[PDB]
Amino acid sequence: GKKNNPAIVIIGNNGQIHYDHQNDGASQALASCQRDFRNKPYPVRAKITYYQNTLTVMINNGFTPDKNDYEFCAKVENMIIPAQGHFGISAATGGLADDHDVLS
Amino acid sequence: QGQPAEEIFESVGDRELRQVFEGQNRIHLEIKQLNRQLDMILDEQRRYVSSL
Repeated sequence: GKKNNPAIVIIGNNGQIHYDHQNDGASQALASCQRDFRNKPYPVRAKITYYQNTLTVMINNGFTPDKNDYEFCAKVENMIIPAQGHFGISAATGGLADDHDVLS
Repeated sequence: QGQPAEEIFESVGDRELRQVFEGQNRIHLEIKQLNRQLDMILDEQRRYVSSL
C-alpha cells in the first residue's frame, strides 16, 4: 500500500529470511528502485553487475529500441553470496494476470 | 479487501499513449535536473564574482 510498486527489489538472503510479500519485502529490502517495467514498446533490458562485492543494477527502459541504454537505479555494496551458486529466473502471477516473457 | 473489475479493462491505443505520457515524464525530471543545475551554476559564480 506504499505505492512502491512497480519496483525492482534487491534482497540477499542466507536462507534464514522469510520473504513476506504483504509489504512486498520492503522490510528485508537491501536496495530498491521504484520503476515501472510493464507494457513497454520494446523489451526491457537490465544490467546486473556483481563486481568487487558491489551489485550494480542498470536498466534499459524498453521505451527505446537501443539495447545499451542502461540506467542505474539501485545497488548494494559488500554483498555476500555463495560464490558457487545457481543462476535462476522465476515469475509469479496472482489474481491479476501478467505474461512474464524473457527473450534473452 | 475486494477487487473491482474496472482495473482489468483497457484499450490498447490508450495504453500506448499512456506509455508515451510516461515517456514525457522522463523529460520532466530531465528539465527539473537542468533547472537546478542551472540554478546552482548561477549562484556559485555570483559568489565567485564577488569573491574575485
